[PDB]
Amino acid sequence: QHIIPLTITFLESFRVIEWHKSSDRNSLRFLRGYAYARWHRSLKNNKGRPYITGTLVRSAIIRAAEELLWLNDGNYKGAICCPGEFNGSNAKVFREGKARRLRRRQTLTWPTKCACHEKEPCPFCLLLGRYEKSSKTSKSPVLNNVNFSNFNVLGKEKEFLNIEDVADMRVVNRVDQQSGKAEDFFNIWEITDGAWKIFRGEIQVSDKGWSDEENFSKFLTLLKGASVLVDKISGGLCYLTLDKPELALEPGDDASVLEISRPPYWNNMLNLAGTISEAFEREDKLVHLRLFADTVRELRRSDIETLDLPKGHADRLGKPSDHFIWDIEINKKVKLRNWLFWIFNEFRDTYAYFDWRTFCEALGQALYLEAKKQVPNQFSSERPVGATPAMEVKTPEHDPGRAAQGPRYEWLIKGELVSQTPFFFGWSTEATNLKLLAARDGRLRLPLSVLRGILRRDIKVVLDNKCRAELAMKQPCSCPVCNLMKKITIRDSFSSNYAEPPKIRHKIRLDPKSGTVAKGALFDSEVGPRGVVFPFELRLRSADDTLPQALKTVFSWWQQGTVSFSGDAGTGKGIFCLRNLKSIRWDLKTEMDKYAATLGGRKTPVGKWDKCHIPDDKTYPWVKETVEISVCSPFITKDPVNSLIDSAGYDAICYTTVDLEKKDIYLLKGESFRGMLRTAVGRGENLLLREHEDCSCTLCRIFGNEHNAGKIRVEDFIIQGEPRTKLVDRVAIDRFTAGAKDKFKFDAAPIVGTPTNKLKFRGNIWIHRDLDGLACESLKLALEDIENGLYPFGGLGNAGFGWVNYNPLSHPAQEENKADFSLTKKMELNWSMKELSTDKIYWPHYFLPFGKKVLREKTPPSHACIDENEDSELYSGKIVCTLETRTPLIIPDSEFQGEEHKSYDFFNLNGELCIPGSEIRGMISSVFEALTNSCMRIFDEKKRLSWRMNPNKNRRELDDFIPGRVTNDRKMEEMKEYRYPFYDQAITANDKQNKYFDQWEATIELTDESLEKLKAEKILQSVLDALRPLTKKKEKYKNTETFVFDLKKFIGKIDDNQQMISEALERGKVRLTGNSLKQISKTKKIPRQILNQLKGLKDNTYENREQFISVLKTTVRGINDEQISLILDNIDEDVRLTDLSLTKIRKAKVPQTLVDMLADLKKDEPYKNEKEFLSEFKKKMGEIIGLILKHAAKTGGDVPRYNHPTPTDKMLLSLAAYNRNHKHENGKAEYRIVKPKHNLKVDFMFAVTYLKVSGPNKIEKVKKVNPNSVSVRDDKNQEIIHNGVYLRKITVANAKSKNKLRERLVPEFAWYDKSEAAYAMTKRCERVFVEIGAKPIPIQPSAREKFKILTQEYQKNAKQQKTPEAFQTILPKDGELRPGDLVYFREDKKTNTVTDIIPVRISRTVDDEVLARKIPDDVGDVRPCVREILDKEKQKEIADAGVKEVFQHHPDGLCPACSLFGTTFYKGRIAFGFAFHKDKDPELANNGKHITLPLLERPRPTWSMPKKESRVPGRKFYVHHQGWERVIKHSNLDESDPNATKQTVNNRSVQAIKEEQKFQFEVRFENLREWELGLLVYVLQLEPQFAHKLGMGKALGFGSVRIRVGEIHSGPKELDESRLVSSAMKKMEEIWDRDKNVLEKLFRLLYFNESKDIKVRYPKLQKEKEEEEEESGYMELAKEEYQPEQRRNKLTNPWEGWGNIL
Amino acid sequence: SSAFSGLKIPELSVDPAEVFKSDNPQLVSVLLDEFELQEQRPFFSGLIPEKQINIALKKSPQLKKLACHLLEAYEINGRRWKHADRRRVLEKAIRLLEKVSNELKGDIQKLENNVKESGKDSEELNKTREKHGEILADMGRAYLHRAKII
RNA sequence: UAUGUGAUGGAACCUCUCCGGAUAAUUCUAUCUCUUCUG
Ligand SMILES: [Zn+2]
Ligand SMILES: [Zn+2]
Ligand SMILES: [Zn+2]
Ligand SMILES: [Zn+2]
Repeated sequence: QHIIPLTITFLESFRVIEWHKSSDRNSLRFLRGYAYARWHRSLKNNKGRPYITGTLVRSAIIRAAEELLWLNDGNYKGAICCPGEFNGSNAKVFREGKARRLRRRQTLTWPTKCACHEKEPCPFCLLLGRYEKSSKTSKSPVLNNVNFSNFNVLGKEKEFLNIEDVADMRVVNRVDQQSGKAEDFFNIWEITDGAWKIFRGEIQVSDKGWSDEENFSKFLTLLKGASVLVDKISGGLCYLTLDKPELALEPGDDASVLEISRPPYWNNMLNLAGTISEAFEREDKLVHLRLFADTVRELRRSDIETLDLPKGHADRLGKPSDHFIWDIEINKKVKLRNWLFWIFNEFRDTYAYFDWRTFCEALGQALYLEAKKQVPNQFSSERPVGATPAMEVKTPEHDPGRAAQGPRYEWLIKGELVSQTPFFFGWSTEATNLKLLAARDGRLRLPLSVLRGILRRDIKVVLDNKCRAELAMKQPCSCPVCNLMKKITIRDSFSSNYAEPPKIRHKIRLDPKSGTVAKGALFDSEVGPRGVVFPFELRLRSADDTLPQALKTVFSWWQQGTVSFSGDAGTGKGIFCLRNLKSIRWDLKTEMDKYAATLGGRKTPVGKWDKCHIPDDKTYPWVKETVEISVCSPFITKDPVNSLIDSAGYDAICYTTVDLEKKDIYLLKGESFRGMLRTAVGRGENLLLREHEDCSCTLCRIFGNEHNAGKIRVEDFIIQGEPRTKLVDRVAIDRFTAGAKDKFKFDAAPIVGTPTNKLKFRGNIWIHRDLDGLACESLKLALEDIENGLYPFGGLGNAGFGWVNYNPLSHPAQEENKADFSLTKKMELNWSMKELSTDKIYWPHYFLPFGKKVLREKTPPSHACIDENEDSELYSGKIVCTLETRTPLIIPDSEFQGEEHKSYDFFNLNGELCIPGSEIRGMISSVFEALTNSCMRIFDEKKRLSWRMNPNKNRRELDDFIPGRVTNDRKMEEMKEYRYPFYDQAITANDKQNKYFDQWEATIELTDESLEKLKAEKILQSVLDALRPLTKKKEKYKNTETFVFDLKKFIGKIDDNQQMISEALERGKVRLTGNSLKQISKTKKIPRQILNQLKGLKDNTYENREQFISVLKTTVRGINDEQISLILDNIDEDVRLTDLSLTKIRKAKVPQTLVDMLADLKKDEPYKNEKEFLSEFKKKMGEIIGLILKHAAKTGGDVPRYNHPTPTDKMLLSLAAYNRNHKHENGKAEYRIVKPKHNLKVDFMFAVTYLKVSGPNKIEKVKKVNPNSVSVRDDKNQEIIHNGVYLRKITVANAKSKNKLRERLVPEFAWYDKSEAAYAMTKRCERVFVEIGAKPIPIQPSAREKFKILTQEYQKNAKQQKTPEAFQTILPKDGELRPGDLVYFREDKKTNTVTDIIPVRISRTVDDEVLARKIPDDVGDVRPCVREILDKEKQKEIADAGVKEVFQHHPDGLCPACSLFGTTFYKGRIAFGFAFHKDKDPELANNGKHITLPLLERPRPTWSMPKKESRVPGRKFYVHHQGWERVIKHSNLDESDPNATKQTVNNRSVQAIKEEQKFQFEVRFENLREWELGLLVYVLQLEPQFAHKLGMGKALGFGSVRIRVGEIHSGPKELDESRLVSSAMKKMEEIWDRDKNVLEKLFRLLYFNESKDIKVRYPKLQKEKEEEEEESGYMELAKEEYQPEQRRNKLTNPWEGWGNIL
Repeated sequence: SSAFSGLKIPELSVDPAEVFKSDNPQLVSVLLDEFELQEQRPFFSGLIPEKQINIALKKSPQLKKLACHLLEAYEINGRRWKHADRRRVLEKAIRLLEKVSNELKGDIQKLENNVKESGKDSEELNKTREKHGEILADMGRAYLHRAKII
């Protein structure tokens, strides 16, 4: 035999059919795609490689030979041929089947020459082998003259791989071409790898075929020609090369199914997604899961080499905070930023061929699946249409016949297609919903199927045909469309200059009735860039000398780029242009050699090309019009996913695209413009709510419905010029405490736009020529409405952003006022005009009490209708306003110049001063709920107050000392007992140091003139006589106790001589007393029967002691007499003073001075009892002693009382025990009493070194005092030893005799200054808890929550007060409670549980109820309309059940303020614009110099709410005054003056505008009832007496402004002021119901004060220095005038001062 | 008629608000998010977050009552309604029926792995699978009913 | 791995419908801190 190898070389790609079982080889899936490469599957491993059977090659060679012989009239260089048979046969698709392979096209004919028969077949018949007569013969052992073998991949004969590893599956559809919707689709496989391209096989010729040399030469010549003319095989473009003619397993057809190979490391990605979801639900941030699932793909695009994820917003001065998403803790890894990087590094190390892009893609898919599994309702899902795949094939029933027309010319055309608009080619696999299709190496792909479909669509439009191709019919379809597409060959193309990943675009669907998004309306898609170059190749083989006119027309249309190529043509995508067109013609009848030299240019590039004309054509069915719109305000459009990766940290950032021919480009997406046009048309024609299923209305005709297509294409609008951005800041201000609720700083980067410097938008709109007139008129009206300024561009339109046609300076200002009416007069408001007094200082702010009735409505006016008078008449228009300042205004900017003291400039838009609309919106809204008694739109309902426990107060404190149990259930807690402890002392040494610690100063003495001073006090002469020994003693004392004791001993002690004093005293009458038996019943000796017998003679007054004794001896009988004697101990006996008693006392050798005091204590009335006389004598002695001590020495040191030499001090100071301390297990300590055993609480812990019982140990610091003095200088150190004596008077706890503050010597630590002016510390003894046998008690769950809030309160307060970190009192905890923490537990009866946990005995109380329910019960519900369930701990149950859209909102509806201004779900109906100035630079205050403001501090909630039962006072308002002049004068002052203001880090420097400066702005409204419009006009324009308050530094008098209303443009509708006033009055009367108290108070808070003699300041806590210095001080005010109980008053009453001018 | 009493008629799957009169949040929750809310203005209302007895944490027992109620409407009053009305009732029933089955089938696999260590106790499986089979019985009836119309 | 007198699969656009909307004044004064020893 002879072997002639063949080579099939593919150029771009080809198609493959999968593997099928033998019994299933005649199904529809196999008959379709019968002309494609097959797939192998072996028994050993079920893997194989593609191959090409020889029958395809034989058919292609036969077709090429037929064409060649027809073209040459049956003579190809001496190869005379005859037509053959081409009929009969018994061909079968498969051997084990009956499918039968038959022709469907027409065979070509040529005249017959020479003789051809069985003995000497012609070359054509020899190739065909028709004389073999294979009928009825199997031919399995029968030879063949010419045989075609298989074709396999060259260089990969033995390589298995898999179907999913070599090929990819695409779904391709068919388009109706009448309505641009799909009808049928099927599945394909494609191979684009460069390795699997070359295929090599062979042709085997037996000896019979090689009859002689001439026959073989002719056969080789014909085969070579046919191989030259072969063009396409297996669905791809190829060229065949014929070599020199010189030479010499099982498919596993059993039952087995296997698919879904998935991918490597899929389980790892699923586990990662699960972990991330678990972390997100742990921190309850599941509302950002889809945002993260798109952010991971953004990271895929954003590369890892220069990645820097954002951070917090830099709270306080310069310290960044933690990002809300990037700083999520995951499995003890605080930083998700580092966790993601570490995970990627581990994945890269573990697996090969792993990069950033693949990891991000897999992670994104995993997170998308996890989000769809867990967080439902996050996306929209009915898809009935777009199904039913269809495949059809039908064997012909008749003979197709023969033809006589064939090709004679071939054309090749080159060119380039460049995308001038972003494109989209959808990629969908039956088994990240939509993605742009691309090659496996990253190159973007433009498939040939799309190109052929577009070409046939355009040629069908040109020819005006209605072909659908009807899938498989009984006969070829014919008609010019198919007759010309039967001879056009188009190559597959790939992008040459782009390989980067594409971008992502998002779309939403709004809810017309509410103006916001739907429940799950959110879609995403991948979008290619603009500027991608795609090669173009065309091949036409037909029998004509010129191109068909339809093709030239289509090329003319393509050269102008007037048609769309990609999928989403509705929003202007897929526009391409054709450039550099060239062509060449070949004549196959006479120039065969020149063609065969290059094989048509698919083997060697063509040398010489000819230029084509393609003049022009204007027949295309689309019309282009240009649109230009100028925007006169800053423009913002949110890109939430991009803002999470930009290192700038901005909250909201604009959308940008890319351009390949050139940098970021700012634009508004064409989807937004299409939505605006559709909404405008629907609102104008009231078609926004009609059902659109088989509707054919204007809206369903311009833009189409679900079952049809649209007639309009909207291109993107690109900003022209060099735009620049700016940082704009925002915050939410609470209405109870004016000031930011929390860190809600919001940032954005809008493109700056000004009426003088507008922003220009340019774009294109394409409309079909078949659109009827009415649709065009509606489009024109919508365009005019948009250009007039009825629809803002982008978001934040209610704050003045993106306004069209906004020139507020065209009007000639607003002189005076029009449409003016008085609400106070018509509502007979007293207003309490009153009169102000100069001699008082008033508060800078007051509180306005809440109302009683809140009028809510379930159904507010909708947005989908321009005007529907269902209940009332609705208006829409604009109001012209003007603003001027009565006092300097401060509006700080976002940029500062400085590092320590940040100076600020005025707000401006690139050098043009202006006022943002947010400030005006806020102040107008606040005045609105002030008037209409609406809800509190901003309110911190989620906050619990703390307060502080007073040391003493009917029990002041009832907390027990306890310790946490072991590592059991955390509920259990065991009580304990407390004793003293070491580790906090001053010094340990011998008694000499202790006795030398004193004698610093302040030694008391005695001097002679004290006697002279006493002599002027009418003191007794005996007192002076006894003091003379004290005068001549020449002794210096140091303690009060020893001096008093010595005085008593030397002068004479009454207690020393009590016995004879009592004996000599006269004894009188005896009377019974109930107190006697009350305080004598302690002893059990006296029986109760004896007590009753004695009580029987109640109130019996006897003459003397003898009568009482006789009665006691007589009445009581038959019992022991010892109790009778004991009863006499507590009898009331009168005491009388007589001369004889005094004489007897004097004769007892007692000091004469005692008798002198006795005589001076003469009293005629008899004493109630001897104890009363003794108490009176003691009181007189104390008074005399105090009077004597008042005239003591004048050292001026306040001689201390005896404290230091006490044994307690010595035993506390000697025992240091700084070391030898252990913090685990039971301790080993003993109670070291000071040789005195009286009761408990007097002991210590000696820590080894009685019964020796000890356990546990504690370690913490104590309080730091505040006192300014110099004791021992020194500096802070870790030695924590005391160095100091004396200072301040310690308040005594309880009293032995009398409770009063008294000076004492106390140790102290050196001040931290080494305002750093008054620091100290007092701690002397520490505490330890010993174990006791107490049953464990369960702990309530709320206790730990209270503890966490308490710990956060300490951290925040310590950071606020700037206390040293080293000596922070109380060691707390990082989180939760540990089994072994030592805390003080509080126990009540209750249910035998513990409700609250505290770290020490004196701490913060922490409340039990939230602020949300502290509004008084006698006031209507003032909580926000949009409520939060978290007031209880049941939000988790709702989240698990998912019923969250029902429990929200007030059950009655929306308050008037929330209706007019809008809520989160509704949309506001009033818009506030930017206020500009007629001149670019208005005059500035202080000659343009910066003003150094004083320190501004945060409002303190715990001033109007002292106790636990306090209720919310109301809204906070600021009064008007003239305190700005003092602030200005204090600034601009020389530094040496102590009255100047220092430039600290906590201060701030700003700029202010002078008075009488005018600004102009406009307010735009829509769908307003007339009463709302009247109330809005009244709020904007108050009475001339009052004024507004705006800007910063309100408490200092800054920012008094007045707004004047000039005109109302209500449009064509008629409006009158009388109706507005009447409606406003009716609404106010309906709301307030003739209630004026709150209204009078509000109008008193808004009164304007111009007088310079009225001073308002703050109490300036505490008063120092001598003299009076005002009643200033928050404590001193609370002591006498305000008081905690009455403080819920004098603050709700406006204009009330606290103190007078000194 | 011993039903939710919120739907105006099975002919037009609408509910004119007034569904908050019912006490069960499950009844209210479902009625708002697969039926158009009628009216020409937005509706804002709610309940008091103090409802005891919990919310039963499941949806499947509730919208299953929609399936039986909607199917019986066609079998009793479906002849008078027009072609558009007939398609709307059946198509809506299919959409809610498959959602419950998807939840139940997903529970089956996650529990079929758990039951291996639970002593092959199929008592819980039998109750759930029977409901899944009962839904499949409704699955066949719905598609067959619409196939007769087309 | 295909069978020889018969292969328009270059015989089919994953197409169509959907405003990344909506709420918010860059602002503002009263405490902080626990163990003292019989007074
Ligand atoms: Zn022949
Ligand atoms: Zn046709
Ligand atoms: Zn319509
Ligand atoms: Zn409200």
